[PDB]
Amino acid sequence: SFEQTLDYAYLSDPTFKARYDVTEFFASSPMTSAIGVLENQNDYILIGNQAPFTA
Amino acid sequence: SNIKINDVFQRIQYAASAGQTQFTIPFPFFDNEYVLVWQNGVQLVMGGAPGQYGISGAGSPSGGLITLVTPAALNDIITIQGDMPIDRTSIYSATISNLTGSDLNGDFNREVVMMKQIQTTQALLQLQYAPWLEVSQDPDVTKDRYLPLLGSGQVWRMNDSGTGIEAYTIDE
Amino acid sequence: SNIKINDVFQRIQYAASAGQTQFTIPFPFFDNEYVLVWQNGVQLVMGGAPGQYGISGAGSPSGGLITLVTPAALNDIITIQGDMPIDRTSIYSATISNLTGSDLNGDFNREVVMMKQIQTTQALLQLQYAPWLEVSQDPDVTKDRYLPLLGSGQVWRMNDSGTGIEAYTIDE
Amino acid sequence: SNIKINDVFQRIQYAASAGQTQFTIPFPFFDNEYVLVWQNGVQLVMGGAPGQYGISGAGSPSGGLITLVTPAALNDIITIQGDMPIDRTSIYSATISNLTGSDLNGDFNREVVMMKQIQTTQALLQLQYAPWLEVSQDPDVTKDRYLPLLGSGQVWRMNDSGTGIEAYTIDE
Amino acid sequence: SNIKINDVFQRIQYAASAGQTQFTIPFPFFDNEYVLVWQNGVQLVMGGAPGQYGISGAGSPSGGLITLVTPAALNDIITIQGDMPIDRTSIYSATISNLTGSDLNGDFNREVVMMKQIQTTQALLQLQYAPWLEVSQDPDVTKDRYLPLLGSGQVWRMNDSGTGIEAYTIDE
Amino acid sequence: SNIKINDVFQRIQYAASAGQTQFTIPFPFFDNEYVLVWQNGVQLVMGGAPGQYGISGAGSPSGGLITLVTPAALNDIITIQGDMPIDRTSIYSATISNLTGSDLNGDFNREVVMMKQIQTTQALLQLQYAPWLEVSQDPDVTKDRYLPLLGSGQVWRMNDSGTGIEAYTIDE
Amino acid sequence: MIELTSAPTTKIEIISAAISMVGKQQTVNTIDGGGALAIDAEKLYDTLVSAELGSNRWRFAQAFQQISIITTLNPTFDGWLYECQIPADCIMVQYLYPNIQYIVFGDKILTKSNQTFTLIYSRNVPVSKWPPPFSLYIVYHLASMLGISVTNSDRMLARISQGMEMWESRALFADAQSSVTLPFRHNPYVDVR
Repeated sequence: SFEQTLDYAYLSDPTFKARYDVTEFFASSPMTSAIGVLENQNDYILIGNQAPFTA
Repeated sequence: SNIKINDVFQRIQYAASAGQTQFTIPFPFFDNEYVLVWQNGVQLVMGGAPGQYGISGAGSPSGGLITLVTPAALNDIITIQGDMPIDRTSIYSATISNLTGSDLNGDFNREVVMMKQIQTTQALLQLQYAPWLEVSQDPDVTKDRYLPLLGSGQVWRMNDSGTGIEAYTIDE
Repeated sequence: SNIKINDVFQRIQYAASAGQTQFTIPFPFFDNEYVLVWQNGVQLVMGGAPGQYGISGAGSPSGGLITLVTPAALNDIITIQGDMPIDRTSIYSATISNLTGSDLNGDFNREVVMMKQIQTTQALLQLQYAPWLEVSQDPDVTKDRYLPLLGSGQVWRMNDSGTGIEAYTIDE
Repeated sequence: SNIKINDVFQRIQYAASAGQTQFTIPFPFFDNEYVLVWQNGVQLVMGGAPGQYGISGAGSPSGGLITLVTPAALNDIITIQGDMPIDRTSIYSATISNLTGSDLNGDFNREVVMMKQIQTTQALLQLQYAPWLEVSQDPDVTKDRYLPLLGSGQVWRMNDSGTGIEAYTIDE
Repeated sequence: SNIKINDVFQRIQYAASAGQTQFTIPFPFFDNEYVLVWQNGVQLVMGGAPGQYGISGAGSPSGGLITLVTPAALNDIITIQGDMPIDRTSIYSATISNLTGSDLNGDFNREVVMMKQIQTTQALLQLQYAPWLEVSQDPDVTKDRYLPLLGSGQVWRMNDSGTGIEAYTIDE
Repeated sequence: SNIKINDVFQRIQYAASAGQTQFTIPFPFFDNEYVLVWQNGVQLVMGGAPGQYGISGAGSPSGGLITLVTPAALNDIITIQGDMPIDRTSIYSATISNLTGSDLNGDFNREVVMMKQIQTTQALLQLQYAPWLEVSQDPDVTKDRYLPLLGSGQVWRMNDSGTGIEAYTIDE
Repeated sequence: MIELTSAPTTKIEIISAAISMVGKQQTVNTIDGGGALAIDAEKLYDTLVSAELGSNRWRFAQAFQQISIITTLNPTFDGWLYECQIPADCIMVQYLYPNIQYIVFGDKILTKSNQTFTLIYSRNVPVSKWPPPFSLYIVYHLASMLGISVTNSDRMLARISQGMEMWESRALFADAQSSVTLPFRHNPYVDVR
């Protein structure tokens, strides 16, 4: 089962140096906010949480 | 380090010695395809066959080298000119572009070389009035500047009224 | 401003078909006022009245479209040219804290378009010596380069000494 | 360089009043050495000796001033032109460093001024076909564009076949 | 570093794509000098000159990288092998001193890697009888395992008595 | 305090001079019984009788000395090899073992020497494919690796299908 | 196989060694976040190396190439006839082959003949081509400049100075001693005969 949202979420470029904060879009319901991800080849999604998660 | 631009024209011409194959490219360039080579007014092709040339030094801050496959004859004229497309196809993203000093250096270097190639053509290959001449300071006045197309056996001649340059037939 | 600038001449000319009204602009432009339209050598005015034109596609990387109010006659010559001013009126703060992709792309792109407009004029509308000719590689030598003003009924002619171009009167 | 660059030609010419010493520079410039001054076709030098001039206003948006040491005679022609070498005016570190908007403004303003100087010569001091004329839109067709070198007493004349411009000797 | 040593062969080989420069090192290594690189059977050298390579990832569990200076041609064979000399990498005092788990981890990890390099050569590059074959279980019986030196034009052939392998000249 | 391991093989071979008795053991060893000596392919016995040898230097960090009882003849071949057993019979207790730097040094030294003896056999006495050859990187593919037992008058020959090596009778 | 060198092979390894000499830890993969020491080391590295290789005949930095007559350029003094282009990578002109009359004038080489001329000159070469003594000399010299630019410590400058000058002489000896000393090109009391 799933309840909580990620504490941190970023999009990054192939060099893994850019940081585009998207924590609110991932946390919000689909009808309130959304964001396009993995726009180009070798792009990244960086996600972090205070506690470990397995799904 | 910056590339060699100041007072370095993007064109050079040589008078070869008998048997010479190596000719310096004295100006920076970014890609082998953006360098044009002529020999006695005939444009050459990059390759390994006789009559062709090899090239090195792309991306070098100072220039490179042209190596003819066939050794040149005495007083062959070798012309080398930089000719880069004036465009911009690598751009920054709106969201995930990390600005770097290398990025800024690359973009400014690209535009300075483009601008130098334009000014090289203007300074060495084009005609102009002397800067102190009393030409009309209004560009809309085209009396001394606009030219007509020349038909066969025609020269440019200011008309009898001094209002414009027109084509003028002169027989041979 | 987050667009690419392709390598396209900033001038296009068409021979209209019978009743044609839509003419494509293949080059990028940023503002409708920075495009000049001629029909048979007469500059048109942007508007909705007959004898005028409407324009769309500003800011698009692939250019836009010119729509004549009055359909063109067969073989009417339509000329479209980009004529952006060369200046910079939007600048950054001294200690900017937010530099957006559009602003940085915009500054680089607009200078590329300006240089392309200069180069389009000098490649399609101006005279030049062939790049391989033995012109003096010192720009201070103006023998072949500096022109005098032409009086009524005069042509440009290299003087007898071969030291400079002077105005020569012809009455034939 | 936190100024704005206006769209002003980088050349101005005056006919002097009796005893005039001060002449306005309407275009921006950044260094005193990069502004050329002629008086009746003779270039002047900066200084305080008679026959020289002083200059002020570098870095300003406009409104610079040229002050002749010797007052000009009536109808003396004073020409003021900007001439700044094309070069990079900044250097950015590859490692993480600081960036300011003053750095970006200085780079883009300098490059806009350099482009304006090229375009000022093109618009005011050079020859071109009218934009609406039916020149070949392929630059490889050099019939109307490429010129030959002129020998003594020769003019540019389109040949009888209408295939290119050739040097033509003119007699009585 | 306190890393875990995974069970990975200390050799990897690739067939390069067109223009490929980056190749992954899937096995751990501790020093750049202890990783050998071949390209089409020719050993390369670390550096920045053309024909050389750069390496990163020392001390990491895996995921090192080899970057060729010159992009590889299609189907170039790249071989990467670990070669670390067998040696003590630690020294302990006889008098009462300090000990850390970092010291022990460094010793045991490097000895495991050294053993894996020996076993990688044994498994991938050497010949052996199938483990289930009925070979003599006493190593002093050298009939099947001891080889003689080969002279010119000779092969290894078990003699007619079935007592040992001897060099045999092939009449050809 | 460490022993000589790096780039020091655990095998040496000499060509004796006439009347020589002293032959250096250039590698460390721990026990006299773990050193093997051959003279012209015949293994010698430690002792004092003629045809036997004496040995010294066990436990030395750098090696020892072999002293033949009978002086050697010219160009006799003396081979010395380290052949320590691969085992571990002295271990730490679970309750009353005081860990010492001498204990750790002793244990690592034994395993390093064992490993060097294995690598000496692999490097100097065994066959292998060149590290850059395109052998299968999967050890389960035994085509080039597994060998069959040779019967009388048989050689190893890759079969006609290129799927495995099989014994192949060749008449003498 | 060939043993790989443990001496520095890249300019980043030279820079990071110089940064460690003045006291700071530095890995090659985090050089971009090295702070003021990395800022100055990167800025000063190219200037120092080019000046060093451009001021002395180092054997490993030598090169040669044919030079080219430039058209329409005519000297009008001392009998010189042609102006020749110096190669793009040339950092210090050393001499010309064959032994003919020439001078370096401005950024050109003036000659009196139109035969084929080859220039011997110094050039920048990558670190992997450097002799190890030269690399350590550059590390000391660069660290010395980091002492002035960053540390602002007179004590550090005094400590570095001894090693910098010692390794300059040792690097010069190691480079020079590998080959015979060449004779003079001009020997007037013999040539006149």
